Amino acid sequence: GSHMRLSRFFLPILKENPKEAEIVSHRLMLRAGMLRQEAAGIYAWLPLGHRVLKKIEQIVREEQNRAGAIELLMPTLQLADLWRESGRYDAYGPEMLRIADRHKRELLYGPTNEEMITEIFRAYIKSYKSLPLNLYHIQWKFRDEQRPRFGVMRGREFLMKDAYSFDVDEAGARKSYNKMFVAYLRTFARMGLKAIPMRAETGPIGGDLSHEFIVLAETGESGVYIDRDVLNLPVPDENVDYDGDLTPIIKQWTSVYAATEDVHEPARYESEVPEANRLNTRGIEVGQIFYFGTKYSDSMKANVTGPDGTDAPIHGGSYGVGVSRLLGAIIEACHDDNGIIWPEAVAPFRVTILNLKQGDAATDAACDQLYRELSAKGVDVLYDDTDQRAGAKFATADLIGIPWQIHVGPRGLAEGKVELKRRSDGARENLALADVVARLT
Amino acid sequence: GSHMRLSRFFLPILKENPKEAEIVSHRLMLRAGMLRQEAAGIYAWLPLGHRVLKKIEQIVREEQNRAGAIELLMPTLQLADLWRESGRYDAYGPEMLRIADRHKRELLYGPTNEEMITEIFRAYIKSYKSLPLNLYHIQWKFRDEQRPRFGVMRGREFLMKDAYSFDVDEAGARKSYNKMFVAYLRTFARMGLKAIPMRAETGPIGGDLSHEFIVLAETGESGVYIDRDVLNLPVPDENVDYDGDLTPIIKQWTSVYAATEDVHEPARYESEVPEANRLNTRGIEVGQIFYFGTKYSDSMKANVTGPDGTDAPIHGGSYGVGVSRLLGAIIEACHDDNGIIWPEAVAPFRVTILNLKQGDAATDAACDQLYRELSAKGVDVLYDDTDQRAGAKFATADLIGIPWQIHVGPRGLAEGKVELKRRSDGARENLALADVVARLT
Ligand SMILES: Nc1ncnc2c1ncn2[C@@H]1O[C@H](COP(=O)(O)OP(=O)(O)OP(=O)(O)O)[C@@H](O)[C@H]1O
Ligand SMILES: Nc1ncnc2c1ncn2[C@@H]1O[C@H](COP(=O)(O)OP(=O)(O)OP(=O)(O)O)[C@@H](O)[C@H]1O
Ligand SMILES: [Mg+2]
Ligand SMILES: [Mg+2]
Ligand SMILES: [Mg+2]
Ligand SMILES: [Mg+2]
Ligand SMILES: [Mg+2]
Ligand SMILES: [Mg+2]
Repeated sequence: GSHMRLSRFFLPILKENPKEAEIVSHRLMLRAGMLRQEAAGIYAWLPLGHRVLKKIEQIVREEQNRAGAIELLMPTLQLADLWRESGRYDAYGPEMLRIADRHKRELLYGPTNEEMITEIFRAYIKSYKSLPLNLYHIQWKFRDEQRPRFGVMRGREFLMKDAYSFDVDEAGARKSYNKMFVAYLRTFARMGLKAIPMRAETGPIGGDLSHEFIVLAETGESGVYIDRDVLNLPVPDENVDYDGDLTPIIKQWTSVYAATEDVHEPARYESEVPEANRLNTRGIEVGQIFYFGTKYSDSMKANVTGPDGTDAPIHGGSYGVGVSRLLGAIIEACHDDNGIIWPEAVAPFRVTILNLKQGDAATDAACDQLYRELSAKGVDVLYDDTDQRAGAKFATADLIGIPWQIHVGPRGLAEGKVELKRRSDGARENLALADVVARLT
Repeated sequence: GSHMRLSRFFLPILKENPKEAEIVSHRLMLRAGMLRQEAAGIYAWLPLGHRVLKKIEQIVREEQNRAGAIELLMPTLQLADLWRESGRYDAYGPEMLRIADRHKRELLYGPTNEEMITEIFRAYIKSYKSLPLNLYHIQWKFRDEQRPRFGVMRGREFLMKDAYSFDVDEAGARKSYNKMFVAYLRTFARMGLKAIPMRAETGPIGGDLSHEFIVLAETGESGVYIDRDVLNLPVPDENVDYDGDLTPIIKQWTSVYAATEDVHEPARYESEVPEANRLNTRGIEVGQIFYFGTKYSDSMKANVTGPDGTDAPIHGGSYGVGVSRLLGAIIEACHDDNGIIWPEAVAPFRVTILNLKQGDAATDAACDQLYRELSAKGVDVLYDDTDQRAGAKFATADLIGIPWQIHVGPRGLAEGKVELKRRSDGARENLALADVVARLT
């Protein structure tokens, strides 16, 4: 149970709305002391920013591990020669940040890792009985985005969990796809989000193994066309069996129309969605699952021996979650006039203690008591022990979006009561200060 | 309890001592399926290697936090404008990896973060009442080492925990320095190491505020002179009070002679250290604590308003732990002829189950029983369920360094017994199946 006293913390709250911020999420992240811009599209994560980033990572890691994925780490710097093997060194484009070392060797900050994971695989895996296999990392990306914008939403240095699956053939690769589908539905649900999987841009051989997970939002870049029925589908629980038939689940999700603007078909839209359920809106892309087949295993020669002594290129898929983008996305969906409203699973703290008369021996002594008690019980607690006046303590607390507040002061406390305020709806309640620890654990 | 079955893992064991490896720790990291080179000094962390790196990381973090330091995350790329402020852009030398983006703007992959952290601080901290403040992060660094060597021990892309303290004056900085001294003693102790605080090279302006923490090894790059009594000093428990006087803790560690080749004075060593106690050997620097006073605050005009009423530049110190170097150091100190011997705090798994007849209906059943039950009770458990023969399962288990092994074969289970083997000393015990969990739990 992680714990902090605000006076022992670094949380530089901003009084005014920063003029460089064009949207809510960006604006609130700067003002809640979560983020500092160091270059265009390149940010430092200040303490509170960091805590939520780490909460999000964990959830992503857990749902990857539940689905069978195995975690590694690839370096951020990759050699160009590896990318020359695939064709992509020159076909990728200006988004690639190329680097020369002291010896003039050609490097590049990885924008993605298809070549490097196929290179690691082909070194060690030679048989079909190793497969399916899915390896992932959570690692910093660099895309030299032409016009960085919207804070974490479109940065240059960003965090992606990217996972890549290896299979004998398409049929199997499809099984690997379906695992990730379900893992992603659960990943986003756990963050308080309805990230709807939409049919997305496929490659040249087309087919149907490309989806984008899109959080609905007027201020998003993706144009989207859905049947509203999609927004009410049930999400698999933690006990979903990842070795079984996942088809009946996927079919639930893929049976209602949901296409991005890239693959939308207006004829097919009408003749499938009732005008009643048609929503043409937009959203924020928080992940993407994509089957690529033998695109890298062909040119880089990643083969295995099949179940008939025969050598063939493996079939691949890639799966990406925008981990840092997600802080932006979550704030868009979870805010009000007074600031952030974190889902509990991602909040940097679960509870903040507001001393409403700092120094005063009765309130200080009660706030110390409540602090170490909740602290010792496993609860993530922030104790606002600063010199600030009450109204400032309230405003800061509402702003940084901590799920629950405990209001402690001379009025209620020198009478044996504290106040518990839920951030989500503003629900107030009075409790004896002995009973409140129990309420939260 | 982060549990895994070896049939569903990625652990590419290597039969033959790789030719590229010059020292034990690099050889075993490769053999044990922990590491894979992608360029000189740049490595992918394979699943078992990554798990160790994360354990080390968490220990480092927990100990920084206990001492009161506050975690953020600075980006890997920094502006050259930033380093021109300090003068260090052109002074740092050819280890700095310079990068030009698409708009011709000048960046670098940061080799250290003193300018960046002084820039964050100066944007926000204006008064001495915000001090002392320690901000730190665990981030990937690049240093274009002249000769990358010794695997992870001298990489180019490497992980460091770097902390940076801010204080009003020199007196206050020494206090910040002492907390990190104590935190480093605790950090390295928890890793099963004797990293010794040696007096190290000081800045141009002299003094007694530089210490390298060095784990002795015949083979290391650092030349060290010690009083052997230093190896037996006590390491403060976790209830050490950081807000109080740490001097008597520091004075116990500084009173025995210990110095690196660069500050060693033979005359003073002859005088202070009894002939029998004298020891001149090598070791691996795993950490450094360092005071730089006003070095960055001066050039970058990062002042606070003091208690006397007036403006003055802050005093700083930097404290670095080689997180990734630490896997090489631990293996050097903790191995035998059979492979790695992980201290259990940094070990990738706590117990490995070895099934000695794979497919035997009876022993499969007992292994699963054991696997699932050790999961549920908290234990990092590997179940080697592979189609290997016993002699191979012992060899891999020994090699990868897992602290405990449970040997399970048809013989012992007919008597309702199993073996528990300790990797470190080869201790073994024969006991009831129904009893093995309780010892481990
Ligand atoms: N510049 C960026 N900043 C932050 N997150 C990003 C960025 N680029 C991609 N992401 C995240 O990475 C995920 C997977 O990466 P992918 O390469 O599929 O993105 P993309 O299709 O190039 O994104 P976009 O179309 O937004 O530029 C995306 O779904 C998104 O959540
Ligand atoms: N090239 C490297 N590879 C791995 N770890 C390193 C490397 N350089 C530094 N470190 C780690 O970071 C810590 C602090 O960094 P610092 O800049 O003080 O190292 P340094 O003086 O450059 O040491 P070295 O003499 O090893 O180059 C070091 O104690 C070491 O453990
Ligand atoms: Mg893009
Ligand atoms: Mg896209
Ligand atoms: Mg995409
Ligand atoms: Mg060096
Ligand atoms: Mg050094
Ligand atoms: Mg050093």
